[PDB]
Amino acid sequence: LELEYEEFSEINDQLAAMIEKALLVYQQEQRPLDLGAVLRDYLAQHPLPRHFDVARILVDQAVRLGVAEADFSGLPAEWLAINDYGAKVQAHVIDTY
Amino acid sequence: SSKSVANIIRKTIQREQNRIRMLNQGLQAVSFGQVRGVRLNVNVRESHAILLDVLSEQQEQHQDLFNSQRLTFSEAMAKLYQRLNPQVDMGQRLPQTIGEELLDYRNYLELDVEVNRGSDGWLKAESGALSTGEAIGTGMSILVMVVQSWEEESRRLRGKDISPCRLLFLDEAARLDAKSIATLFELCERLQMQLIIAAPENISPEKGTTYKLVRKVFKNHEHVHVVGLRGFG
Amino acid sequence: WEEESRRLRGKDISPCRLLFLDEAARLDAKSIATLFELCERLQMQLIIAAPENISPEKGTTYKLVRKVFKNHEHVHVVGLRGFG
Amino acid sequence: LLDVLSEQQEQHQDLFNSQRLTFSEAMAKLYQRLNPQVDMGQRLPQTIG
Amino acid sequence: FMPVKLAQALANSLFPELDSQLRAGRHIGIDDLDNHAFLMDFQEQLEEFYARYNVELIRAPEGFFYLRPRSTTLIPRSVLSELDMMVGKILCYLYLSPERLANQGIFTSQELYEELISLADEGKLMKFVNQRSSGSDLDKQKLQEKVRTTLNRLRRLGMVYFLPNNNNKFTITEAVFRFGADVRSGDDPREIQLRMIR
Amino acid sequence: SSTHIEQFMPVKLAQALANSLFPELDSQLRAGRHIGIDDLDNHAFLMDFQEQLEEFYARYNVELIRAPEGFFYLRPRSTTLIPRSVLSELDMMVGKILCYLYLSPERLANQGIFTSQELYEELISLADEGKLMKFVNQRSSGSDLDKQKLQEKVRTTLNRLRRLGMVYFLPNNNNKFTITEAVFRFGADVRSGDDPREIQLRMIRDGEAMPV
Amino acid sequence: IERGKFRSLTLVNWNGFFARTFDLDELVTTLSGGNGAGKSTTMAAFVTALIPDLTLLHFRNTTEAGATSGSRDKGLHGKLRAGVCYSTLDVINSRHQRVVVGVRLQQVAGRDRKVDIKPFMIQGLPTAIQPTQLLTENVGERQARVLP
Amino acid sequence: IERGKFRSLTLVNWNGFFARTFDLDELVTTLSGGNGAGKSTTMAAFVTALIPDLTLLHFRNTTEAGATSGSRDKGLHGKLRAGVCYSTLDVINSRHQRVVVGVRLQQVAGRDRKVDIKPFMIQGLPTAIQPTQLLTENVGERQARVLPLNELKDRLDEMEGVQFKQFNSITDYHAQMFDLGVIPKRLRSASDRSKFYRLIEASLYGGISSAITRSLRDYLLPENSGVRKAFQDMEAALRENRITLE
Amino acid sequence: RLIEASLYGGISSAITRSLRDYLLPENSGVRKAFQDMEAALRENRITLE
Amino acid sequence: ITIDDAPYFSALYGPARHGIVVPDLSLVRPHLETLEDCPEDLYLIEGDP
Ligand SMILES: Nc1ncnc2c1ncn2[C@@H]1O[C@H](COP(=O)(O)OP(=O)(O)OP(=O)(O)O)[C@@H](O)[C@H]1O
Ligand SMILES: Nc1ncnc2c1ncn2[C@@H]1O[C@H](COP(=O)(O)OP(=O)(O)OP(=O)(O)O)[C@@H](O)[C@H]1O
Ligand SMILES: [Mg+2]
Ligand SMILES: [Mg+2]
Repeated sequence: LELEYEEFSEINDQLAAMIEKALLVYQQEQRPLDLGAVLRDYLAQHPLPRHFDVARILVDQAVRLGVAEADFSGLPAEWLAINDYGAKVQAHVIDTY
Repeated sequence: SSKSVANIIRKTIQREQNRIRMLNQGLQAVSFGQVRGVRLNVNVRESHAILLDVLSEQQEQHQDLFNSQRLTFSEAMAKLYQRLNPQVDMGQRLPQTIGEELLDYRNYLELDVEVNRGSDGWLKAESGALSTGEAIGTGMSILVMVVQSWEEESRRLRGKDISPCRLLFLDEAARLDAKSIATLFELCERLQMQLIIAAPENISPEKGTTYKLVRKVFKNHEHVHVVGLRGFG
Repeated sequence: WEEESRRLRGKDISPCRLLFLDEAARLDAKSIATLFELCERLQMQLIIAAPENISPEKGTTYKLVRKVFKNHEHVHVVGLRGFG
Repeated sequence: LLDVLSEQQEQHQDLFNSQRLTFSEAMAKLYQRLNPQVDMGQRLPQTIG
Repeated sequence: FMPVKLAQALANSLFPELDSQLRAGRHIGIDDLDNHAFLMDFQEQLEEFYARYNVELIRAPEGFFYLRPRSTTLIPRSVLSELDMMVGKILCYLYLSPERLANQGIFTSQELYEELISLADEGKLMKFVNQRSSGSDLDKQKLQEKVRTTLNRLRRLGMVYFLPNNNNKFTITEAVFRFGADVRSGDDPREIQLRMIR
Repeated sequence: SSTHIEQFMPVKLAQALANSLFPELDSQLRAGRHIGIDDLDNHAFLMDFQEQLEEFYARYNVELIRAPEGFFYLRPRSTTLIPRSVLSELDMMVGKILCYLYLSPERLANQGIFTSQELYEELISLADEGKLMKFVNQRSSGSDLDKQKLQEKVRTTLNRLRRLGMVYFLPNNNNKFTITEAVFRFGADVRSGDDPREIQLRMIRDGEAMPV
Repeated sequence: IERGKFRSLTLVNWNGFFARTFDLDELVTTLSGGNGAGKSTTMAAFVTALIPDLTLLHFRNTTEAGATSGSRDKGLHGKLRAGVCYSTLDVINSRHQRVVVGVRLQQVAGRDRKVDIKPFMIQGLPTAIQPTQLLTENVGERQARVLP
Repeated sequence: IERGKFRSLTLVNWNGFFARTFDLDELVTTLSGGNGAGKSTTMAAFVTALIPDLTLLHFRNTTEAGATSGSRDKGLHGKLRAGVCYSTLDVINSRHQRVVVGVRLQQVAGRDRKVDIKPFMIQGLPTAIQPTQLLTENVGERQARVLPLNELKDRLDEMEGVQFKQFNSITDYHAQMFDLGVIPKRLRSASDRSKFYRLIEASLYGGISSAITRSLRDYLLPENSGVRKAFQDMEAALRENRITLE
Repeated sequence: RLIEASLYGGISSAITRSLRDYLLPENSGVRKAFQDMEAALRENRITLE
Repeated sequence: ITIDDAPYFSALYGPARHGIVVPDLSLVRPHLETLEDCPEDLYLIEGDP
């Protein structure tokens, strides 16, 4: 028969837009950014099933802003908890912008 | 002499067939595209089956060739094997070596890999007759077969309270669809076997640990920024 | 090759241009953007394949699903569109 | 080698006092003439000449 | 340069002989222990070596090796007679299940002669010997002579191994499957082989 | 060191076998073709790696030989791995006549181009016509049908000699052809002014020629 | 000057496709679907219709890419069903001429898994004719048949 | 019961990684990043630490996955940096003993691209000390200093109960790894190493491996001595007599 | 070769190895002049041999 | 059996280590009188082999 069609959802693009707008301030003020605190504060704004995607996208946006000078110290970072049910994150603080 | 050798060979063959049959069951109902199962097909070569039967029951017809002290046992085995299937040729190699070949049980077995594809029955696994994902999945299946066999082999040389580690890789994992990845995760989990997979972000498996990589230039030198996530689910 | 045959060809024909790439999923978004701009600047047609829809906002796309059906096989094809 | 073959004795003998070009070298390429180390075969490659 | 393993392979003492045989069209089965092992070990390079001649080195699914020339073959080609394929398909039929109990792998010329006469149609038999022939003793004697001749040709191909004595009794090798029919899911070999022979 | 070509084969021999000319040449050589000076590519190739080829083919129990006239060919031994065959007496008659034609300065002005009719005329001028006719048919007595049959057999054998590389037809005309030096092998029984019997014995001992 | 373009690709009686027509895009066309859906098969049909030289065609897996294998089987035969098969391309020339190239494919009965190819070309076909309908006959109640 | 686990992977002074440690998951670890980020580099590090044999090690590109040896470059040299480099694994046995195994890597100077490799093993390390700390000195500069094997041996020997073993041959290294249950089979000989590497690299690139398929019985079936040694002993008297006669 | 290399993607071993043959086109004007010299060089080969 | 349990088992089974397992031990009772060619002390055990 004749060909049917199906459409995509843009929810994740919208999510990326909110996160990038919310995060732009850190660069502009060159404020030190800690992934642990930011993830813990930002996951509280969405329900549990969506946390994983939010974490991924937030990390994608955050890593573009500068580097963490501690990485050259030879000292590994710890696994910080960011919500209940037991999710963890590992990252040094971002200092060099 | 004679019958007892046949019995030890038969029991060794039987034990190998049974162990393979046990390994075989763990791979039932694995979904990889249109492939739905994998097997290791084990069979006995005819030219050796008849030899084994003759050595079992017609020994009085050939005892001259066995008790002749001018030649050794392995030579006797080689000469009997040439007496049967006379069309076989020998490549100017010592009969001693052919005898020792007949003494090794593995030479009696024929081995194949088969897959239960789609509407069809069991087919021999040929790379050219499969899609990409089906080929990758079948490869993983055979690899876990090998690992299980090797662990069973060595345990008689290891401490009673030691269980070796098991780990395998997969590069360019984006080539597999979600259903195939679910199947692969189920297999490795049931086999207590660790996995490390690389994908250019196209796949986001919820279970396990994830590492985000970004390469940059810093003080005129290449540097990799790394972030990690885990615990979801 | 197109420049070489400029002499033999009639003045008014420009030959068709087309290439393939299987397992496009091996390329990341930036790489595919580069590839698309290259091929469009050269009026080059492309046919690419990937398990997942790697190009949602460019060109046409088809989705294939295979169904086992009365002891044989049948492929169902449906199109995809950028926005809905 | 093209310069060696192109420019001939009578006029360019005054040019030939340079250390890089001489007549005998055309025959010296006889060594290279016999067999170059070509690898893949299609159509017909044969020799330096 | 040349790949190291290819140089090793063709340096082996067994190569000249095998080369000679293969060029002749002989088929290498599992019976020839050393030759078969040699091919198994160096297939990846021998295939490339013979591709330079526009000739294909094929390993049949049953296990035997043989060469197949292309249209642009560098090796002079030759072709079998109709009676040759008739006999070959007969031998493929005789590679049966009751064969094991009937003959223990060792046949005689008479088995094949009588099978050929019984199973084929008279018209193609006359076409084999000569169209002017009609059911006469001399024609049958000539057909016997031709059967022995083509059987020796097949022995050259390696299809059939004569037992080492002057009498004409032989055994059939697995490579005879090359004459065989196409096999489809669940089809009985006897039926399909007979269907082609008809 | 290990995994090094020299372990298994001389470098020059491997270099020769890897050349693009080898398969053609090999195929031809095995088929009995003689190689003269006119087919440059082949000839040159042969010259460059002579000893390696000789050594190679030796494996087969066959001699790669070089006649004084500069043409290469294969001579199998009694233990040869490759079959050996002999030419027919009519082929010899045409061969010795082609040899005399090559030498003849009287016809050198043709620049090597000869016609089947000229060959036939020379042959009948020298050999016993009516006795030679016995080979075409046992009842021949000079009839024209039998004379045409003889001419057609000559036409056929000459075509066989072309496959052996002993004569080359013109690109567009098949009634005319050119000779090559390979024909001198038909003079192997007389190139030395000695006792014919001893020469013949020497030749059969060397594997060059068989009786009938 | 306006460069020519490929309009569409048609498959008939392939493995999994009875009669399907893909409409190509001016710049990029993407095929998606789970493993074994049939994407690589579509690629193979296109290239076969472009260069029918059976000596060259060799469809290896994507894995084992670049290995000169001389495999026993070129991998084309299995992608075809019993009976007659087609693969055709519709092209718009720079002269704005519609031309339909293609090949008729058919399995060879016999132990060797061989294939037969016969190319063909059509010129001047009216713009209203679709290849899918041109290559089939409507027999029965919407149960079309393919025609040789 | 309680199968062992790989715990972490550490890179020091590799191309793009001055000092990095990955904490491996109990079931699945996923590496993710754009093209050229360095994923395959990490897997190269893992396998080279596992099988330090330069005859086998060959990191061909994923495209052209199945071709011949081809170039003389094995693709490893370019992944190192000037100076000293390390790759180490951290493992926990069923006994819960912490063992650290690794190799030291260095670019051999020359026209060609060659590498020098030396295995080592450490046992008894406290749970409080990480590999990166062992292998680097926190000098006043912005970036630490990687310390060679001499400094490392001196630093480790100072610890109480910690043993540092440095191997001269790959065979010894594999023997120790097997005894501690890090690998499923003890690699008797070079052939065993080759088969083990075949397994790993076939898993890495993916697909039905040609080599595994050819020699299926050689991989899946153990070799049994019982059938043989009886007849070697019974045969002995004849063998000696024949040799004496010759 | 071109289409197959595109299909499987990547640096095709065969393409790069013979890049001259694939990229550089052939010229008939060069041949027309070289015909005479080809005759001459052939003759020289003859003599040499 | 592993090397760790080997000494334990060897001590446990003592002289009977090299006996034969036979699940009935009454089927041997008729055969037994014939045993004139056997080790001076034969051990038999009943159980599933
Ligand atoms: N020669 C063949 N013989 C039999 N079945 C085949 C053959 N070639 C392909 N198939 C089957 O046809 C189906 C389609 O395979 P194909 O490779 O076209 O799929 P795909 O969607 O491109 O898959 P992938 O992305 O995993 O490569 C699969 O089931 C494959 O097993
Ligand atoms: N031997 C080498 N010599 C030089 N540069 C190299 C070498 N190996 C890798 N590189 C470079 O190192 C960087 C990382 O390469 P690598 O193969 O690890 O990437 P990747 O993240 O695995 O990429 P992808 O998944 O797309 O294959 C790339 O720039 C690559 O060019
Ligand atoms: Mg596919
Ligand atoms: Mg990579």
